[PDB]
Amino acid sequence: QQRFVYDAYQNLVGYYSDDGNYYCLRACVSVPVSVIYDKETKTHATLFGSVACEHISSTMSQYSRSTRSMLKRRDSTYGPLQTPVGCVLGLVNSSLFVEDCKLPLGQSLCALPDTPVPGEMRLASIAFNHPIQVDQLNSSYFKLSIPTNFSFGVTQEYIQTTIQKVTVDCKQYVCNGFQKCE
Amino acid sequence: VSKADGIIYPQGRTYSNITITYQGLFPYQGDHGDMYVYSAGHATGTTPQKLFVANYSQDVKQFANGFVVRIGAAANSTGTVIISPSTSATIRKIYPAFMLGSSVGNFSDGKMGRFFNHTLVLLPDGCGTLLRAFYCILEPRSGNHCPAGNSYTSFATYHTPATDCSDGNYNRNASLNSFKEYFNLRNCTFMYTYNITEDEILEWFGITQTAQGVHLFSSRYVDLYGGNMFQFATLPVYDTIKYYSIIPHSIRSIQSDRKAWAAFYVYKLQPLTFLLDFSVDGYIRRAIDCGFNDLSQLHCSYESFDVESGVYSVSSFEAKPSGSVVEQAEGVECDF
Amino acid sequence: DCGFNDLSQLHCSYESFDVESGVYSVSSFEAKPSGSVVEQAEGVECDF
Amino acid sequence: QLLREYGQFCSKINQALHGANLRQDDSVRNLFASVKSSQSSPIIPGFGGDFNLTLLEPVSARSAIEDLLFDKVTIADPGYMQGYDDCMQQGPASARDLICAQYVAGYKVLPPLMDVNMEAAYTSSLLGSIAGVGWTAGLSSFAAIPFAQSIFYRLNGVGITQQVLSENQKLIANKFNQALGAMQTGFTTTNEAFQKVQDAVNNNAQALSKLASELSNTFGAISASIGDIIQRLDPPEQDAQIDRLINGRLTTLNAFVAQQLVRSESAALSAQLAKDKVNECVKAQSKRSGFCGQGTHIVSFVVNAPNGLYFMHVGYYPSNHIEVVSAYGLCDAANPTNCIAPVNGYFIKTNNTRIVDEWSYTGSSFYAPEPITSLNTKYVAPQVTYQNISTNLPPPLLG
Amino acid sequence: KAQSKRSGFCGQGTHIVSFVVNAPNGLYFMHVGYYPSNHIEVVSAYGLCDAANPTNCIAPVNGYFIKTNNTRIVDEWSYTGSSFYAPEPITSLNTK
Repeated sequence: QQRFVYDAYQNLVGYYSDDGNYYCLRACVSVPVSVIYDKETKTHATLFGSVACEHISSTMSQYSRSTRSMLKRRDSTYGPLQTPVGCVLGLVNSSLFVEDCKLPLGQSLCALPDTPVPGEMRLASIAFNHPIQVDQLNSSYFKLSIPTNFSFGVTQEYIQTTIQKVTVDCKQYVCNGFQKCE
Repeated sequence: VSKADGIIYPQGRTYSNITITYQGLFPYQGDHGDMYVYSAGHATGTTPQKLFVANYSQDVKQFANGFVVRIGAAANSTGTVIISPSTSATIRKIYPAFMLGSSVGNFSDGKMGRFFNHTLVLLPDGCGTLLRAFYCILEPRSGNHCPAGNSYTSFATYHTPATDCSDGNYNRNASLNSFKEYFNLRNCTFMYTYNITEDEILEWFGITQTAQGVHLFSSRYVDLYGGNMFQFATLPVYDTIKYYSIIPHSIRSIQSDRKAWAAFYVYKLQPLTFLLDFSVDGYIRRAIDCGFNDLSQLHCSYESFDVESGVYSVSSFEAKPSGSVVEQAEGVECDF
Repeated sequence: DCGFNDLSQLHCSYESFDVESGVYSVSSFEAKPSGSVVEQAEGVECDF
Repeated sequence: QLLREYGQFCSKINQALHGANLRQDDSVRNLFASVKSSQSSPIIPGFGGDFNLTLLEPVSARSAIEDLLFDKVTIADPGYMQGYDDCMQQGPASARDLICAQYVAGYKVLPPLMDVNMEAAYTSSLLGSIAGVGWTAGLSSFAAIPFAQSIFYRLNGVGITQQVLSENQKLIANKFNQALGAMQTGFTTTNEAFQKVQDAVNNNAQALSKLASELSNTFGAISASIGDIIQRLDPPEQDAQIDRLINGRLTTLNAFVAQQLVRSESAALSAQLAKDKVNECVKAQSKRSGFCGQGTHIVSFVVNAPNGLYFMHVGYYPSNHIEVVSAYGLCDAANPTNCIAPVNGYFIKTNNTRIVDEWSYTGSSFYAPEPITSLNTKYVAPQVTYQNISTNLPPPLLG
Repeated sequence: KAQSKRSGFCGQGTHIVSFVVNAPNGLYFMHVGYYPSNHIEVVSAYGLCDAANPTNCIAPVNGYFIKTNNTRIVDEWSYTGSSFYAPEPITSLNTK
């Protein structure tokens, strides 16, 4: 009998039509946008949040945002690549493994800028560093891994112990030395 | 925006060796703009048969927040004359003529481009030696090929290089007399004349309307080489200007000798927040438009021309509705 | 009276006749203006 | 246009969140580098031998107990890949899901820097290292030994004698397995550690819920929606109503940023404690009491948790205590200077199947009478407290 | 003040010595650490016992007993320090 159905937060979530078919109501959903930029190579790539790329299009006519224009994506203009973080533009899968990377995309992913005109950045995956593996012998004798060489390294650590001590003349700051304000 | 094309300097104050975000009327980044060309009139060796003009006078464009004009963008370069494609002449700077009207009316023959009693007309004279601004209410004249006259085609302004343009003297009424033939001047209000020096250097002209009055900005007065625009004149126009038109100019040159004329580009001004970099001299060498792209938005956010490498969240795209749905109880039908 | 001296101002601040030993910041002296300089546009008077 | 005059206020909120997220990524990188071991022994089926720690082994990549812990926690997980597509359909909303609400609100949840498989690999490497850490101060040296041998060395350290360990080796393995079996049923509302894991997930959910609730909240306006006020109000009044909504939303974002900064600082300090715990307990047996686990710490195992690291500490608990007469030291009556003191043990009388006043050595951790020998005794200067024996001298005192 | 047995509390590797200098808002600490390299795998024994006397047995102190097949008889046992690989003759000082 009551056509309008509201949630605990008083947002319309359901409606009863004259036709008599109940229709669920969902707010139109925005597409999240993030930009991956490397200052040294001046290379820019766009990651479209968690979208699967069916919704995204190079024109982006369907979705309207305040920003006037998207990144040019000129030259190679490779098609959008689906990744675990989400649909990405300007990234080409390189099948490369890096122990560390300057820019992370998420879950293991890095965007590697091409050396300088510089090419479009290449998607890369972090590789777990593998520790030396020593087998355990079935016999009573036990395998031992022992270094034949040594090196000295210095680890630098800074621990703050103090903060700047500041005393403020509250009367002067508030009134700027004006009698009427005082 | 990187070369700070069409940037109006803040008229309120000057800034030195600082980068700041400023809100002002500014052209869109990457805007091609509207291009208008002036060409020599048709001629037969000794006598020019008729003026050669485009349909700019018929076209009417909204004044909006005002516009910035690129003048003499190409100069001292090989070019082809518009009237004759085969003829090739060195490109020379030309000065644009603008007619601004609060209201627009049809012509006697019903042609567009006619304007109401309140009009502001700016025309260059003496080969661009001087520029004049006057309300000068326009009254149509009845004559062959005239606005109230039969067989009207278009209204134009003309100058003769052989007589009007000379090193010894430049005729300062040649353009004004040509304008008088098309339109009688009645109930004229303020008349302002500004002298212009002669050079082939690129210059920028901007016009905006404010409550105090119409404001005119010229690069030559303060930063001719830079192209930065500083207000040089104030016009006492209090009526809102809603429409503007370009007045075509034809040069009655001898057929044997003709000069190519640089095209002028008009760019609309929109309120925009621009990151502005000020040199020690205080001129704006470079600027950034935050609206054009996500990277520019980041540069404005950190208020720096350099942004460190990283992944930054930016404005999200918003879904656009395909259609509108209305459901309501029936209005009911009257019964016959 | 807090106004007469800096020490009295401290006593009013803590609202106590006794103040503990220490170094306390107090109102700073402000330089008096030596003179007035006026610069105006030559003429350009409004017309009445 | 009203927001444009505010200008930097939105930018400052975005910059503060970006800095906090980068700090969290730095903390994850620093913690895991310390967690990784330079040398490890590869995990094999049956790793452990008589000790059944198969719930720590990875199912061919997470562990079984790690999977159980992640399953029993009520956590709503954002899709990360095609998450927006999943929320496009959604179906009937369940418990105001924050992830579907995030797209409309505009807030977004960033994916964690390390994959579930990546984090599991660090945990698996650490598990291999514990068995082969090396009894003789092998900080830079890895000795690959069976887990059973490592446990016996740790038990010898707690003071249980080696002879008792050999006799009760089957019993020790069975008792250890029962404690590990309890962990599988360990996760419950009663368990404090499980509650802490749930509380951390709840704290993250509350911050997202606050942002969604504030958009619903209306500040000095007819309706929360900017558009709804625009259609029902004239333009001069519209500006005032829009400004009131803008002020409330900006204040909410500023409060949210401050809360996130406080949370990030606490997490960074907590992460440093977790790194110290991994080195102090998981890597090596800890003499300190109660730093890792109650009772005498023997070994520790660490598995990944949704917002942190979950640590399980195996401890030695004494039971059935009995009171026996003991002596500080024993000296020969014939030679007063010659004296012996027990090492990691207490000298005790042996009234069972022996002459009265007979002296035997027992390990401190477990009560087992044993014959006194040079290995369990250290020669010491004579003291008045030390007893003098004229007969039945233990071999060390035999002149 | 003292060498730290705990690993990673002061610095990565095996901490040997630390030097502290003043910093603008705090104290700056530089930690010197021992880093192993060129690791090799060798056969080792938990303990050695005389066949004639089962009771008599020795265990290495801060070291691992290692088989030596280089410039020595087959089945020879040598003592090496845990931190660095050097074959040395077994002696009462290095055995308990």
